[PDB]
Amino acid sequence: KGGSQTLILYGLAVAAVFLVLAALYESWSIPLAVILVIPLGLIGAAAG
Amino acid sequence: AKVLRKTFRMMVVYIGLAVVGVFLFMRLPTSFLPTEDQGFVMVSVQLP
Amino acid sequence: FLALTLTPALCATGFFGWFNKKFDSWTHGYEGRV
Amino acid sequence: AKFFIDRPIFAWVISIFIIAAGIFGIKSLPVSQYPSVAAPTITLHAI
Repeated sequence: KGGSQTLILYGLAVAAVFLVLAALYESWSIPLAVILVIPLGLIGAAAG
Repeated sequence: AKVLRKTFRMMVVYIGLAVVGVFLFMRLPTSFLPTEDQGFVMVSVQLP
Repeated sequence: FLALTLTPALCATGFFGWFNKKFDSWTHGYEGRV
Repeated sequence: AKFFIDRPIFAWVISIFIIAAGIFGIKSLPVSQYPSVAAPTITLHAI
């Protein structure tokens, strides 16, 4: 049943990635240019 | 270079890929671990 | 920690004047008393 | 430092990390004030 705890997983996931991205790259455009790429791998895994 | 000439249309096909991704994902069945081949099989016997 | 980390954001980010003058008077008087 | 002045966003990330860890802390911590102030004591009774 522990499968509907997922939006907190990806909630923490994209938040951690967005932050570290905004930390290294020192802006907010680049993290948005990357978290935009996360569904591209999702369609690949789902179609697989 | 080609996909950059047509930025808008490529952002459209992107959104299409994303939508298809989320739909293809949520159409998948859900389980814990896949029931896999252990060394044995368990048969139980119940008598009236 | 903010003093090293976030408080840098301080640097990154009429009748009121009546009080300023009155305050300026108070510190001048403070100077004299000290 | 001065480098934290020039790039507010790295400080914003460290901050957000901290306020998030704090809010999560608030969510998980026991509510009341009274802790185990007194020493542990164990009684035993019969009838």
